[PDB]
Amino acid sequence: FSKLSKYVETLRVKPKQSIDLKKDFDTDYDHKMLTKEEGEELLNLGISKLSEIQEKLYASGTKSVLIVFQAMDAAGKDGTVKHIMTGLNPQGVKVTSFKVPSKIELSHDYLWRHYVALPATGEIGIFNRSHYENVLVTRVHPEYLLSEQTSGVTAIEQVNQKFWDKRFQQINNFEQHISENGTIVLKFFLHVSKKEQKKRFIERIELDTKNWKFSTGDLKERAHWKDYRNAYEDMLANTSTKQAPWFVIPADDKWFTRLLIAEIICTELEKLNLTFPTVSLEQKAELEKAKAELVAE
Ligand SMILES: Nc1ncnc2c1ncn2[C@@H]1O[C@H](COP(=O)(O)O)[C@@H](O)[C@H]1O
Ligand SMILES: [Cl-]
Repeated sequence: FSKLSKYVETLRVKPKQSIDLKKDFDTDYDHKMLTKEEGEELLNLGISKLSEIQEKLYASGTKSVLIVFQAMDAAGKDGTVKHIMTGLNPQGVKVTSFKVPSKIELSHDYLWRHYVALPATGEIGIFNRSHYENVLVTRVHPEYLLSEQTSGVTAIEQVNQKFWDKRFQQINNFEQHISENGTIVLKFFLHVSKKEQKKRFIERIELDTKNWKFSTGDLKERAHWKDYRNAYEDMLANTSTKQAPWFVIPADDKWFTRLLIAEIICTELEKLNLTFPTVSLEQKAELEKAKAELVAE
C-alpha cells in the first residue's frame, strides 16, 4: 500500500485546478504497483476494514456518510457498488439508484428527491447516480429541462453557461450545508475510455447471457461523448471542494478501480477516529452479574 497511497492523492480534484480529461487523467494506470492477484487481496482487506468502520459508525450515531457515483455507461459503476454492498451490513447501509424522475419528483426542485433520500446519523448512503445528473444528462439533452416545471426553462435557447453556474452554486451550497451538519461527502467519477467502453459494449452484445440486458440507447449517449466530457469537466472544475471532494478513478481495469475506491473511502473515514464503544465498570458489573444468574439456574 505504500506506493499506492501516494498515487491515490493524485486522483483527488483540487478546488482550484482545471480539467482536461483526455489529456491529464488516464483511464488506465501503466505504472501499476502490483499484480491483479495482489490487488484482489488488498481489496479484500479494504472491504473488511470498511465493514468495521461501518459498524463503528452505526454504533456511535454521530456522523453520516454519503457516497456518490457518476460514470458513463459500462464503466463498471453498478458492479463496483455491488461489490461494496456485499461486504457491508444491510442495517446501516442504503443504496439509492436514481433514474428518470417521476411526475411527483418533477413537481419539485431537482434536489428534493436527493435531500429526501439522505442518510441518517450512523448510516451510509450510496447514490448510484445523483443530483449531478442534473448537470450531466440534462446538459447534453437540455430538452429534459422542459419537463421540469420548477426549472424555469420554456425553450432550449434560454440555457446558457450562467444557468449551469448557478446550479453549481446550488449544489455546492447543498453539500456545504450537509457537511456542516454531520455528513461526510465523498464523490467518485469512474473514468472509462472510449475505446474500452466500446470493447465492453461489444462483449455484452455477444454474450447470450448478457445481451437480453443490453440497451441500444447507450449507443446514443456514446455518440454525445464530447458533449458529456465537456459537462463532466465543467462540473469537476466547479464542484470539488476540500469538504466535498471529487475523485476521478481510472476505470479501464475493474479490479484496480474497485481497489482504488475502497482504499479512498477507508482513508477518508479513518480521519474520523471511530472506535467501538467501551464497557465501563458499571456495565462490566452488570455483565458479570448476568453471567452469574445464568450459571445458577
Ligand atoms: N435527474 C435526471 N433527469 C433525467 N434523467 C435522469 C436523471 N437521473 C437519472 N436519469 C437517467 O436515468 C437512467 C437510469 O436508468 P438505468 O441506469 O438504465 O437504470 C440513466 O440514463 C440516467 O442518466
Ligand atoms: Cl475522454
